[PDB]
Amino acid sequence: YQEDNIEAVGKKLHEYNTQFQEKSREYDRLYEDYTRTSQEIQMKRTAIEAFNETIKIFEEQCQTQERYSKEYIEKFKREGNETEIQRIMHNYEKLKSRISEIVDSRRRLEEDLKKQAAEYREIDKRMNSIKPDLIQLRKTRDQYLMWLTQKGVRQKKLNEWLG
Amino acid sequence: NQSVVVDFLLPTGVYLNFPVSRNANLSTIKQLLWHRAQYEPLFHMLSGPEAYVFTCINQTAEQQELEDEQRRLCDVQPFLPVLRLVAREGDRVKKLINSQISLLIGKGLHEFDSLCDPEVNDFRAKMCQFCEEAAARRQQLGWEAWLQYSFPLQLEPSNRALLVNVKFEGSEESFTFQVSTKDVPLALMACALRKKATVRQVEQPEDYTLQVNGRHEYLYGSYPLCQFQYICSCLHSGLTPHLTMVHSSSILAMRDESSVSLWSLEQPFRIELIQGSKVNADERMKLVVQAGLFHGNEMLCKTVSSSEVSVCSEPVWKQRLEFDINICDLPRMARLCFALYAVIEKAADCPIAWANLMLFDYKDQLKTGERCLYMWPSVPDEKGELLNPTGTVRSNPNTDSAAALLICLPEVAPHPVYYPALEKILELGRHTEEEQLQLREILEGELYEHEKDLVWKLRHEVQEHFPEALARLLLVTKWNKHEDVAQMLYLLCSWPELPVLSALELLDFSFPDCHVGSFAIKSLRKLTDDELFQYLLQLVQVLKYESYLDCELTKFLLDRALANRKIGHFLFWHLRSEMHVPSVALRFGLILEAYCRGSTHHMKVLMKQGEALSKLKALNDFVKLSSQKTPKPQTKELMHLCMRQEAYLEALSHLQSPLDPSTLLAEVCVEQCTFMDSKMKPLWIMYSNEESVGIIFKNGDDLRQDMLTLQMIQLMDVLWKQEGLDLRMTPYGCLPTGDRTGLIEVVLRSDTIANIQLNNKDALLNWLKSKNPGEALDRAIEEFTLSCAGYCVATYVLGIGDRHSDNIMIRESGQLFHIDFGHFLGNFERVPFILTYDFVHVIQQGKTNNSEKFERFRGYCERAYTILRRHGLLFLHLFALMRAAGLPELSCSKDIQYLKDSLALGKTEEEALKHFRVKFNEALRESWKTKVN
Ligand SMILES: Cc1ncc(-c2ccn3ncc(-c4ccc5c(c4)[C@](C)(Cc4ccccc4)C(=O)N5)c3n2)cn1
Repeated sequence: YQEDNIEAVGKKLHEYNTQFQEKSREYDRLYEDYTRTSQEIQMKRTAIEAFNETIKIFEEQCQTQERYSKEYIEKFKREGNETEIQRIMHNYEKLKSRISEIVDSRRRLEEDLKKQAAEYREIDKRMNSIKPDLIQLRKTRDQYLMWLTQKGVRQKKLNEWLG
Repeated sequence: NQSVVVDFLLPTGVYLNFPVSRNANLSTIKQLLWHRAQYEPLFHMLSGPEAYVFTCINQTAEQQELEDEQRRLCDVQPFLPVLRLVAREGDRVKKLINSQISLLIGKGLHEFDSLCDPEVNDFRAKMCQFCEEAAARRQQLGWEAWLQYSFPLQLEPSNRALLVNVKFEGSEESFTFQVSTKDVPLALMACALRKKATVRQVEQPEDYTLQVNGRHEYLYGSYPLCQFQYICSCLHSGLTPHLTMVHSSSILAMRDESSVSLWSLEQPFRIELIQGSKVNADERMKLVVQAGLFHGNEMLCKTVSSSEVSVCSEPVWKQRLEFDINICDLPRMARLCFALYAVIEKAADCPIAWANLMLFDYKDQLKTGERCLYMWPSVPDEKGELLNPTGTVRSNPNTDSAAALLICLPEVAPHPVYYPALEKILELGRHTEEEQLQLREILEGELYEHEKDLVWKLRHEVQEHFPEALARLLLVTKWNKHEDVAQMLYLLCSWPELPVLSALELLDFSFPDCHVGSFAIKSLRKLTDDELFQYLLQLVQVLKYESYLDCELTKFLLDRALANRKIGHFLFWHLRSEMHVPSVALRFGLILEAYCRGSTHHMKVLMKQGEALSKLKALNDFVKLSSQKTPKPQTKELMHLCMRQEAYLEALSHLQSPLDPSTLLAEVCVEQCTFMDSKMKPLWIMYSNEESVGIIFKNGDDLRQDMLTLQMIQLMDVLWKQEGLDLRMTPYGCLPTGDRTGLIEVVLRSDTIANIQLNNKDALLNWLKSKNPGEALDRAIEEFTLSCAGYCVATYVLGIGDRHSDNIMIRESGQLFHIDFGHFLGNFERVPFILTYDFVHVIQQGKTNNSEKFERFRGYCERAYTILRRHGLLFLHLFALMRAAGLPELSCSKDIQYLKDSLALGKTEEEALKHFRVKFNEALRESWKTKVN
């Protein structure tokens, strides 16, 4: 139209509160990893931008080297100073191989960001699997507490069970 | 090791690679480069070293032209050690400031461009323009006006003799002479000037200003001398004021160091839920999307739900979700809110993530077309609501990895449709004693449904007779009806100006409408700089409830930051300390950029602070790492060796304190520096300048809670002092500066109760006697009594438990104060009022029964409590706004309810005071019983 003894319900209130506190501490730990990883992924993403901008500067240097050197390569060829041409070109070769080192460093970081992106997703997945238990344990704890309050159980007795 | 291999790109295209010291400055590196470059091809075509500037990529991924060549390479912190020589010429002022802003705000300005967001671009263009104009206008002002901007008066909340030591600038010769306590500063200046004349003899008194020795604090204006905090502090302590006469020129030297209405569209509002992306859910479960339309915290109509599709990474829906409201009835701040749920198949639902969307844009256009809403993950909290309407309308900036919902807003008309302009709103908006008696009692507790319909009918009566009840009338207004919205806004436009107290309530998330916030700010423009500063923390937090970037509150805060440098200082740090929080990084970064452009002088001060703070972080990280390995004396010595490195010592020395920019942190007393034994190993950093000051750097805890508590205690102190009650409080500085990072002011000449008691004993009372021998003991006891009452009432009202010998301190003056406010509002049940037996004993002068003294102490407690009750609504409104902060212990109406009960606001004053008396007496009874155990 509109189910147990008090000591038995209180024991179960104590158990469910203890299970809720543990599940909360598990969630809080995961949320901390979630927070830490989100910050770290952001830092790596700005680091990749920094690599990009570094590589860009080096490619401007290559452009500059090629336009600027031409006249002096031609001038030293007329004057027979082919050793000075060889110095300019060997110096430019050193520039090029330094660009390959930096590109390789950018690649290592892109692969690290890839791994940590998957970690972020796995952390979020674990959080989302914990939430049902966490929420269900909170609601169950509150129902036992209300049942006992209805039954007229004093606050001091409720406090012993709640931790 | 010391050296580092640096790549050098010459403008001829030539490339050099060689080691330089990490400590070497760029000017020295440029010399080493020039000496090596002469043995490389194409040297002869280079101009001289001074024709070029180094460029690098810095930590924020931006190119930076390194104009200051006295900077060490380790300070410049280039992403990779790559320095490129480029031509100096161009707009080097704008280049330099742009680069400094990026480093200072902790976010590269390029990240704002990369968004390709017109709202962002319009904000920066408009706000940076306004801030620069104020800065230029400020520069054209006289030396007095600039002094008022940069060093505003530090006055007590507010006749005997007083001798002051006056000195002149660039002269060790000083003058001691008598001055009346009620003299104006100008009279003191005219006196010292005559004694300077009486030696060549002439200058005028108006051309001078007075400075507190070793501080950027200045005594000027029409106020009497005792009203200045420095003088008031000097008068009470008994020390003689030490002032310096400074000339006008010396202050100028510092300065120059179309045819379719919205109301015609009667079709229902609807959306197309297309697809979700990068979902991380339980594969056995199914996915659901709850959608709902909101205005503030009120639902405009029923929540419509999607169909159930299987859990995968990339779920597809393609459903026309239709809502029970017409397009014509959507209010200006109508808010589409989503929540993604993983649900068990029908044969505890998981809230996965949520996202909100303004239906109208920043230019008032009703949005059409596709949107990609990058979601925020749902946190399971106590009040598990279906949706999160209070949450931010900004997108999750982790677009790489965060879950997304793709939606489509359909085309409502052939041409774009705007929310009607104010003129059309006011055009549509125009047009008994029993029900007048019913209104009276209703307004003298949120209203029930039957009461709402009466207040709405008598809304014209509410404007005329109960103007203070605007907040109540706005909540009863039906924001899902444009006729009612039009009528409410018609009244709002003619509504009389409300007091500051009422305006603070209207800044809360319940009142999202732009006209309401605008009316609120209008009422807050009355605020003095001193009062504003008391509410600054709260006004910053309510920016998190704003929908658009360009808003009245942002404009107001920048206005005040540009007119007062102290306000700008603390506005900067309140915004800066939250730049790590992705929901506010964009909004706060944009305000910081605009602020910086209007504040080039303070930029330089803030830069020095940021670098100090960055060194302290690394110094503290070393100490955490060392403390777990070795014993403390060795770690302390290793701390000092790390500190005495040139780059560390220079970065840590000669800065204005973040806690108080008028205080100069001059020379680091490295031997006096140490760290504390708590979990995070907070650093204790001592400085010396000209009459010792200390700061605690703490990294690992969020100090915002502590700052809030200390600000409330400071507000209490002001409110008490305003009624002539000085309870001798020590509301010491606490400032969050970064991610779980902040500074705490050291109170010197103080110890913990535990240390004093450690050495039924008279240990506390003997310590006072040893520090205040003979005639000074009575003063000291009175200082203890006054401060004990203030902190007894403060801790009770705020619900601060865990108060013990380790976190209560005493100054040698006698003043008692509390430290470490990690818990409040009854967190660790109601925290009872608490009297300590050992403190009663000091209040009774070491006697068993001293009723005269004890009754005076009781009186102070009772008067303190009574004054706070009179300003109870101020505390409630301020705390209500602080719910935006997201502090775990200030999240809900229960937390606010704690303050209502402790201040007994539901009771009459007589009733409140009688209950407080019973609580007091019961605390005295308890005081006896606690120490016997
Ligand atoms: C969260 C939070 N909030 C506020 C404060 C806080 C704020 C201001 N002040 N002003 C003095 C102290 C202070 C605290 C503890 C102790 C001391 C002083 C001495 C007497 C001196 C000492 C200092 C360092 C290492 C060793 C000894 C001691 O022995 N213990 C202090 N604390 C701290 N933490």
